[PDB]
Amino acid sequence: FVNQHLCGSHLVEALYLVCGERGFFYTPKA
Amino acid sequence: GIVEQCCTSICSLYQLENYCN
Repeated sequence: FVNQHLCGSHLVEALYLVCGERGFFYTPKA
Repeated sequence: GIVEQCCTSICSLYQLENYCN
């Protein structure tokens, strides 16, 4: 679930599930 | 950024929450 290499859509879904109603921001090129 | 911490290296709940609003 969370403790692994998370890339692309896989990383985005993890953020979605963890952050919930708080929402989140995804920035590839930081 | 998040890609370096969670994609190229192993992710963690601690780090993921740094990106929640």
